[PDB]
Amino acid sequence: SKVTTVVATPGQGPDRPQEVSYTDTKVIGNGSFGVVYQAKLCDSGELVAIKKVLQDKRFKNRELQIMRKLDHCNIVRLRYFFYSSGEKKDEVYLNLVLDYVPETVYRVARHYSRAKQTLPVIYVKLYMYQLFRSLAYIHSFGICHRDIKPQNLLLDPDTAVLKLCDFGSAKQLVRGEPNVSYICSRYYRAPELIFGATDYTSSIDVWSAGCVLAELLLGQPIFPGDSGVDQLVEIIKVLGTPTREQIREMNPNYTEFKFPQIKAHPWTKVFRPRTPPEAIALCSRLLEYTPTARLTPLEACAHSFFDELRDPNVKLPNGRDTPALFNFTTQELSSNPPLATILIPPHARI
Amino acid sequence: SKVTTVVATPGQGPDRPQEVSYTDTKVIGNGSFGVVYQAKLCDSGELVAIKKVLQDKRFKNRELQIMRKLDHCNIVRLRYFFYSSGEKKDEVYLNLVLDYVPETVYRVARHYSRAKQTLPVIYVKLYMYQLFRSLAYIHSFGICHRDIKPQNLLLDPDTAVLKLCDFGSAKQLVRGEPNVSYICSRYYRAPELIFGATDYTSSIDVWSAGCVLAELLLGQPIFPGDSGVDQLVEIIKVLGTPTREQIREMNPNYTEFKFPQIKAHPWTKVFRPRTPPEAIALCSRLLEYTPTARLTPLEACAHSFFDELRDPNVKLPNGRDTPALFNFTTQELSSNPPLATILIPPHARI
Ligand SMILES: CN(C)CCNS(=O)(=O)c1ccc(-c2cnc(N)c(C(=O)Nc3cccnc3)n2)cc1
Ligand SMILES: CN(C)CCNS(=O)(=O)c1ccc(-c2cnc(N)c(C(=O)Nc3cccnc3)n2)cc1
Repeated sequence: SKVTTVVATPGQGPDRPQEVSYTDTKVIGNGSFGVVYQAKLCDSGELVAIKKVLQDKRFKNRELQIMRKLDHCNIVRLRYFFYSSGEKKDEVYLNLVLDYVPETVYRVARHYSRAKQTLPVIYVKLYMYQLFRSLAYIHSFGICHRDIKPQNLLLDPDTAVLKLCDFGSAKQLVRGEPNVSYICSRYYRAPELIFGATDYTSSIDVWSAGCVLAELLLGQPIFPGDSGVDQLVEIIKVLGTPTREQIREMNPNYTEFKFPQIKAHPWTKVFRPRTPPEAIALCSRLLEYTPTARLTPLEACAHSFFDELRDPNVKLPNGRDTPALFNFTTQELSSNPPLATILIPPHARI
Repeated sequence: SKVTTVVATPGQGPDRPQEVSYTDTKVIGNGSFGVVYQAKLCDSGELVAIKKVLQDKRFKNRELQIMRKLDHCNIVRLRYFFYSSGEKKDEVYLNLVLDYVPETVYRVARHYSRAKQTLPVIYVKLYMYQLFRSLAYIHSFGICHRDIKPQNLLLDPDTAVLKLCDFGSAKQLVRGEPNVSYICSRYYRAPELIFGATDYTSSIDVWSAGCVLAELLLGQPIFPGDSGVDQLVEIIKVLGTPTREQIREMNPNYTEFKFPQIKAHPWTKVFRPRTPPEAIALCSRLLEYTPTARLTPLEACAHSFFDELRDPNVKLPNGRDTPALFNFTTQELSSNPPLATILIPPHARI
């Protein structure tokens, strides 16, 4: 097969470029951003993803700068980066050599939905926990992903490892600095984003994660709608009409406009009868109008819904051990170090 | 079959209640708003649509108040209105008895798209012209539809009559009064809406109409995207990067935020080779960053793309005469009365 050799910079550590050789290059995705390839490293035979985006030399690539800082088991790792040609002349392309993870939460959920089944709760627990760890980690650096959705949640079917991907919308959120309200994908947008707030926090990712949890439990999106109005109607049907203070906490200059007076639908009535009560309690605490009232990612990890993952006898349905779940760092725990007493169970990491 | 008899108020004119009897009630639509039924009037056998929404005890229904003012050949007419008990116990439902039109632009476009064909240009001309007349009319009253999309464009397959429907998001726009930015459906949203402007005008409907025209010509949406960021990338790819003044005209709070520097894609290169040059010129004049630079609906009617509709020999492909096209009123011409010299062709005067 065709072998491509490049001089690429390691993603972490010292800027010491090395020759990287890869083969079996196939397109695995396309989008507004550019293209995503799968390749096999000639050396190790290990599969990698190559995200290729057009780069302007007027400014530094924001995604590259965020990726260079990150090293977590639930986040696709930046292995190398290099510059190349691709489809123009004077146009330079930035290439991100990342961990390759073969499946997505989107594809897995759709299999179950099409087969009229729900994903077993053990996988809902494993996937959601790993997502909350990835979020606790990036938020500890002040970084908000801003595009949390099932398509950006990669899965290894055999190990049950989940890796967050796509840092194309990610941004370090600084208090008092305004941010664009048009980030985040339909169905997963926090109500503050729908109301056009520019003063939002990292808690928008927590709302998005709650939408993913509810969807994995329901078999379909909890807040669908092709417009913000329809999305808000779906939110109001479950949460009840937001109070004037709740509206003020989301977007201050939107208190005058009115919505239909709907009484709060009991959360137990939202989900099928055999839904674990702890799964419902987690949703209600993630899916809050007031951004400051939502659980933080680290607190969501410590929630009772994830107690089975902390059991020394837990195994995957395929008989394998669960993946790494307790290798917390000081960085990851920084928002609330006492939580480590729940997070790292007695049997873990000796 | 089951016969329902109600005492309803006529949609226009004096409050002289009429006894309305209907049969063969079927659900034709379901949504965040409520239900839309199809029914057959007992005496004429004529089909009607019944839009059943919940009546808010606090205020008067905005959609009903707008519908009561409208009487146009390209707008679904409010024939009658009445109140009922409905599905939910002890609450009041408003029932809007409307003209029933059997097809939608959405369904027709999807039939051609699935068959790998494009809708013949004569229908693109007929549908778009009738949509621009409906918009010239509502805008003459200061009313903005705010949800222009192929699903809200009803069609009669035999007569080629188009009727605008769904006034659930419609609002009278008053200068200096702020409006919600979360109206309008994905793909059809004006860039000002994406940027979260609350000072937008009726020209948001003109942008939406341009998206419908481009889509009928392309066979697919022109600006797709599951997020505002992706939609903006698609807009920038065609229109080119917006200038700081263009950004200021859309939303002034967004002047500082930077987008990727893309040169404007020539409009002729976006559509298939045999696309009429006049169709492309119409798109470019509807799909402008600056809201005030977009053609008004009445000016869009007067565009050269619609010259074939003004031909005395024009016929539908099925051999029938084209539907009513030149019966302009003083109300609908009010924005620019001199345009009547183009709009009402010499043969229509005779
Ligand atoms: C079956 N066909 C259509 C190909 C496989 N498609 S898929 O949806 O199962 C899929 C797509 C992407 C990835 C994947 C793997 N590793 C990655 N690291 C990335 C990645 O970084 N994706 C990404 C997407 C958008 C923007 N930036 C990055 N994607 C895995 C499976
Ligand atoms: C799924 N199919 C087979 C059933 C519906 N047929 S359809 O989608 O082609 C369709 C839907 C609606 C209408 C129709 C007809 N007359 C109307 N007057 C309305 C109407 O007012 N619709 C509407 C929709 C949403 C909100 N408000 C009003 N709709 C016609 C065809």
